Amino acid sequence: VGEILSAVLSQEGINILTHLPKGSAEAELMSVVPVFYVFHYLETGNHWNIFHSDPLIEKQKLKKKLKEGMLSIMSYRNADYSYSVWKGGSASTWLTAFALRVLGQVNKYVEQNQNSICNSLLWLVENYQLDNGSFKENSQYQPIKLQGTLPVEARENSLYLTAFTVIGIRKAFDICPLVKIDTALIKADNFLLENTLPAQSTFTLAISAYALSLGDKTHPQFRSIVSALKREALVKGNPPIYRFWKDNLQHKDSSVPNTGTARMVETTAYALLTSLNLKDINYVNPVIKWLSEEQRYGGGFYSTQDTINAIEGLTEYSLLVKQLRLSMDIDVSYKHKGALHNYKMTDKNFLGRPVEVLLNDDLIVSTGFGSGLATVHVTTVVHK
Amino acid sequence: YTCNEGYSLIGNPVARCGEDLRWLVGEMHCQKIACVLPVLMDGIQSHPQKPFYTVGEKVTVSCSGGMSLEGPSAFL
Amino acid sequence: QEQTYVISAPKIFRVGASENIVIQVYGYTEAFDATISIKSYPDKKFSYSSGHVHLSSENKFQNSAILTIQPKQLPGGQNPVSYVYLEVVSKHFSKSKRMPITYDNGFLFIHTDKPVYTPDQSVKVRVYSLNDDLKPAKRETVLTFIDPEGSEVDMVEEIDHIGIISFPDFKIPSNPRYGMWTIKAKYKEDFSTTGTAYFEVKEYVLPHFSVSIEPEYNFIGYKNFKNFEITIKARYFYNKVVTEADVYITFGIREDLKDDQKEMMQTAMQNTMLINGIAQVTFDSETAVKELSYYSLEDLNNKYLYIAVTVIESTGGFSEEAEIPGIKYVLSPYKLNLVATPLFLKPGIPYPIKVQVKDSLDQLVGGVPVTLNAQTIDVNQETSDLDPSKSVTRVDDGVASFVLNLPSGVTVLEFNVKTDAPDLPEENQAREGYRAIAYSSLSQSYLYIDWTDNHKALLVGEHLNIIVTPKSPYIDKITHYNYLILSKGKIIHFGTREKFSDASYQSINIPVTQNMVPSSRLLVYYIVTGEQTAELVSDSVWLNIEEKCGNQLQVHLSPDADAYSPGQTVSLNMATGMDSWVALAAVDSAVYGVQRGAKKPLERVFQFLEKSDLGCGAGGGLNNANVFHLAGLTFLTNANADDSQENDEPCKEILYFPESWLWEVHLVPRRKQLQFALPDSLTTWEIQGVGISNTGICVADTVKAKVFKDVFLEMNIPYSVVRGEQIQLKGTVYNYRTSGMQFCVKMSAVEGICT
Amino acid sequence: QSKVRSVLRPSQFGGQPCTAPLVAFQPCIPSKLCKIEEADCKNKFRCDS
Amino acid sequence: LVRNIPCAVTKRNNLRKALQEYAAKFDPCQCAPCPNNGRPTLSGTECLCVCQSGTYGENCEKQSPDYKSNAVDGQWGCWSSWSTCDATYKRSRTRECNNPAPQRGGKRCEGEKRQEEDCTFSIMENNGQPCINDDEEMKEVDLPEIEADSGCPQPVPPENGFIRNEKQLYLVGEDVEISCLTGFETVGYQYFRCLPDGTWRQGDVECQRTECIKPVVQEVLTITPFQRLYRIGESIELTCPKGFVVAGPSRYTCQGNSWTPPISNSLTCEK
Ligand SMILES: *[C@@H]1O[C@H](CO)[C@@H](O[C@@H]2O[C@H](CO)[C@@H](O)[C@H](O)[C@H]2NC(C)=O)[C@H](O)[C@H]1NC(C)=O
Repeated sequence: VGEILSAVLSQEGINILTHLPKGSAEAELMSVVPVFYVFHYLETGNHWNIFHSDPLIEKQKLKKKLKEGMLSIMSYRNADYSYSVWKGGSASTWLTAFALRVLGQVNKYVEQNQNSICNSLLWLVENYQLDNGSFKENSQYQPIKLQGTLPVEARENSLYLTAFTVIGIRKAFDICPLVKIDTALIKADNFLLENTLPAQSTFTLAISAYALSLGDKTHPQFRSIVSALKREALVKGNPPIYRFWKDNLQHKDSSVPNTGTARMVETTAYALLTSLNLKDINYVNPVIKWLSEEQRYGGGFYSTQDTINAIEGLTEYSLLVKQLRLSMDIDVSYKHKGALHNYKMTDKNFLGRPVEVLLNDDLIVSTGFGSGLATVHVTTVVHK
Repeated sequence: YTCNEGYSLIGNPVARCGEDLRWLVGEMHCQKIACVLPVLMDGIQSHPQKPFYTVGEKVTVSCSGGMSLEGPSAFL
Repeated sequence: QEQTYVISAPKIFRVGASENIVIQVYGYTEAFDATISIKSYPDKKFSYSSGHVHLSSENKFQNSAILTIQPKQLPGGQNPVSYVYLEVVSKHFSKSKRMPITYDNGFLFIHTDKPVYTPDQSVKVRVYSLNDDLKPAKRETVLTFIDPEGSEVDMVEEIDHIGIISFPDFKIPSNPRYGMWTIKAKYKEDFSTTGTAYFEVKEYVLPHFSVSIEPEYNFIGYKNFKNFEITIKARYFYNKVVTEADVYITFGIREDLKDDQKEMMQTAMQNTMLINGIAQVTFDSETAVKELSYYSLEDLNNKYLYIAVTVIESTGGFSEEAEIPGIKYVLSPYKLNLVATPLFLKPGIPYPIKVQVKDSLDQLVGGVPVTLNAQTIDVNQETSDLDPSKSVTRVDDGVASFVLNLPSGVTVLEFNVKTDAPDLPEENQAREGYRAIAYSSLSQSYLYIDWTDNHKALLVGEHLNIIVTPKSPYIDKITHYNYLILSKGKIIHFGTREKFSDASYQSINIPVTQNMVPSSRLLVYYIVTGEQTAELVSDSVWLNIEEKCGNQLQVHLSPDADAYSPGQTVSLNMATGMDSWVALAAVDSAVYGVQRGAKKPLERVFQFLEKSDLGCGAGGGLNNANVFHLAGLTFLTNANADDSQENDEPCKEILYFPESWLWEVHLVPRRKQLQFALPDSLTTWEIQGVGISNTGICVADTVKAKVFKDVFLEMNIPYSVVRGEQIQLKGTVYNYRTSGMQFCVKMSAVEGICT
Repeated sequence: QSKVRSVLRPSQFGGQPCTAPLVAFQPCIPSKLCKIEEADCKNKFRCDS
Repeated sequence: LVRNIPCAVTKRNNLRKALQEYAAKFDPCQCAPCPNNGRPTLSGTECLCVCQSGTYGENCEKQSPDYKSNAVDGQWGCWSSWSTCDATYKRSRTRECNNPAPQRGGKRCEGEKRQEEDCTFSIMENNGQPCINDDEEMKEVDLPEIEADSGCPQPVPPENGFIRNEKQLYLVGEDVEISCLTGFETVGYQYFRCLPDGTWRQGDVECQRTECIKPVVQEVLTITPFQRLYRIGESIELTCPKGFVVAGPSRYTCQGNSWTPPISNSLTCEK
């Protein structure tokens, strides 16, 4: 596994359960969607077994608050399975994609009725799938600035909208796989790639790279975008202790979170999520350490977006870390002939000895589900 | 702690006088430095039959008559 | 500032070591007690150890506390504790100092039965396992095998019951990577001690006889660039001269002792006769270089000579070859460095200097003249130049010796030592400039010892007697001086030495106890309260203790013979002064001959054990603090000194036909006599054993035993033969009878071979 | 470690002063280590200050 | 001013926090009001009145003969505590001009009678303040490290291959698994291994083409992409919406190593 970082939420997770009063401006949505993400973070499991240092979040209380938020989010759904904050407001493709993301998370414990989700997906694609860029946003009065965020609307906010819609679709698709949704994903990914070839502003590059990381992790131009992002990363120390991205003279000091820090934290969190999709732990570690500083203390604007992406990144890091934990009883055997050897591959016994393959038969290597990654090589030695 | 001569101390050798005025102990054990006789893999008879033999001491071994005993007549 | 204290401790606490910590207080009168304790850092919350020590006039107000950091009570985990608080508490003071701790506790001596192996062999291997105290460690241990590509190949672990860890025999993998394999040994879980050993895997064949190439010098200078002279000799491994061999000499250019393949020569390619074990060869390097090469002069030749030699026995089928991988051409043949020389002055007392003249191939030159220019300053830059002394090196050590009866006022000596071999110019006479500095006391208060810089080592159990003289404005206060004796990092003895009414101080009349036998160290100190300000005054010295084991295990073949017959029943008696375990091994001297450039498994074991000395140099220092640091100590005092200024720098001053058998372990209850039959291999066998006791390890004297017969056959079968090919297989029969007689060998072979 | 209290009302118009320390200090034994280290400048001359 | 010091930024932000607490604790607004338009000032423990010209005595209580202007007053009260976080999670506080209230045409209290701030909370378990300087991060691409450990630097992967685990340095004996880009398959031994000399035991391996992406030509419609990726000899239909052709075939296929496709432009046919 290499290096592991104890990046974690404080007891402030309890405040994010009891979070700032539910109500108008969808302060309820701002309160609950963090409750959901905290839910999933705790669902990583440590924060019920070990959290005794702090007050255990009561399972049932968390469940209750979860349920309340589910009902709320439903209540804001548009009748046509769009969404709006105002009852009579416009459909928002952006906020609907945000719903789709959150409701993609919830299923990990409480599935949302997939029919409604599928209808929302069909509405969003069928109404707004343009064929050169896609999902241009409808005439919603404004984004609620703390609920949404400010992309660089000065240039081609369709890039932002496409990225967010793609990400929402990604989080929904596994619960509503649809071939035409797949096709619209392909289209949007293609546009987002081709229009990210000019670097524009690095927030766009990071969010587009994350969208593609959800898609083809290994497309050549995807990797070229990644190699650009990794060029834009600032670092402290020759071996990077911290790595992050800035724009727009955010190097100015700010004692409190603000829209510039919001953009900073968002673009960094998207780069983190992209790198976690790459499973590049040696690259991710200094980003996680940077994020744990809470420089710009409180972080972002303390916007919903930055907070949600930050927690998503932290959960995905702790997940990938515990995935790489090596445990694999690799049993190797002949096809026709018997078993050969049974390496108890462990963080201690991580390297079984070379075994000469005596018998002249095909060799099948197998393992229990175990954990982590391993590699095994046979060499064959012969005379000519 | 230390074991008697001819024994190895296994586990943590130490104990600590706790604030309870009692010894917290390292779950320690004493194993004899002299090897036990090896398990009779098929009832093979150790002629110098003893409960213990030092490391490097010799045990002299044969099966019953007419059985070709596998392996050496000693393990040391 | 009358009431003062020193606590003195090892510079580093070894994890799990028993560390002896000694306290002296000055100017108290009422008997009082202190505690010395080791506490967690930074929080001081957890006491790793504590010792109550009573201090009284009865003790001359001196005591020590013995304190140990048990390895399990450290928090361990991801972060080792780096630092720890040493604390003192009394009615009169408290202070604490941040000691570093280190887990490098003990030694892991890996012994493999042989230095080299072929494919299709197994390496029998075992480890000797000891605390920082020489007791058997009894710690479970893991071997890590590493291939010549650096890949880890196996971990095998064993429980130590004895201090001898007989690991399972490691079969060489069914396809080895060739070259130097490595074994690394570590105690499991809780120590950093890391043993290491190597072996080479090669398709070798046992050589039939040794070939030794014996250049007069590993360098060529002005004298020899014209012509060089080089002996060659050969002996069969039963230690008799090779009667007749055809010798072919193959010179080459060289540029690098490490590795090169510079142009091989094609002139003066001497073919010659070895007779009665010896050939004498000479090489007019000037002629050969000028004739072959575009090089023509030694000025072009800050370089090296390669030579290979091959020799064919003039009436037989065994042929053998060897090389010297470089003889250094350089206008400066030697190099010069100081040895055992403090660079710290005891003014008025004689200042001895010893200087070593060394080859450009890192070898002792022997007898060479040297002259030492010396320049002194005493006070206020009052500068005087001394007459240049002259000396010659010891013919074995290459060490020249000097002594200067410097002025009692001398504060610094800067001195220039230059080789004085008249045949070399000064630009080629190895020469160096050095500076030596007085103790730099604050209150003109000093401590000196009479130690005569004895070139001979001290003999165990003799009463050493070193006279010590404090000098100060306040000598009538000092009343006594303290002393500390250091072995490894550890304060093994301490005490105090009263002023006679004579105003003369007790000498250090002490037995050099058996725990000192690895070269040891002494430090002496006092605090004088001055007019009102205290100063810690101290000095230290190096003491070599002549390397005598504790067990002194003596092992000998009771049926003493010049040579035994093959298969001779023999009685090997092992005797020891006490109950001891022993490990035994036998290896054919020809196997040491197999390795082109051999080394023994347990050479330099004692200097490896001495690596645990935290100090360096002959002693002394720029200050009390520096004296303590270079002695490998540290101290807590209110007497206006502290160590902290000085860095933890790495100071580096210089001061059946088996190939092996008998690979066995036994108890020797003081004495045991073991009889066995030798192999059929007619060779000298190098028999070695290692005693292991509570007193420590002792490698026995190596026994060489010749297996010889008046008549025998040997055949030069190669390591392997290509299938389906007709081959020519060559041998020779050897006659050591007084007389010739008719011999035949009838060969008999399996049907899988035809001839 | 610092212990501190607040003025509930200041003195004025000649009333009694507060007459006592607003902050007190107590020597601790610290739990963490100092992560502050000298940030020695790259190139400017470092005054002994 | 706090600049160019070790931990400059951390100390700066701490100092801002302290300044806000200090003002909130020792602002003179909490004084009882001075007579005769004395401006109160607070030196920690005592309020001292600054007298207007034409007022004198210890604390302005006696006026001069010309002062007139009796009870012409007014100065700010203290800030309220912050409101709780509102619908937009903004807190706010107010000050009431009431100390003293404006009188007889005396001034209204100066400036903004309210303040509003967006709420914020620290979220993560910060073990302690980092020492952050002003510019220590500013390096995006440092000097290449010395590489004193003499391991292996990153090898250049073969054509159409990539490194699963790109790093600056690979350990001796470490093997790096190459893998093939989205259209390609690995053939041969896909591991390089770091040799003690820093070479790579470079594998007898090369990425072979499995498939061809949807062709990268500038389009809006005038396309029917049956797939994102195509095997060689699979059709890709470039069908014009109106039967014209801009360039090349109205349908093509990845013939092998390439389509040999039109490089100048897509089939953005005339219509
Ligand atoms: C080489 O010599 C050995 C020793 O005599 C031969 O082995 C013996 O073979 C006979 C039968 O022919 C047995 O009765 C003996 O017990 C064997 N000796 C042992 C096992 O030590 C061997 O056959 C000879 N090989 C030849 C001549 O090719």
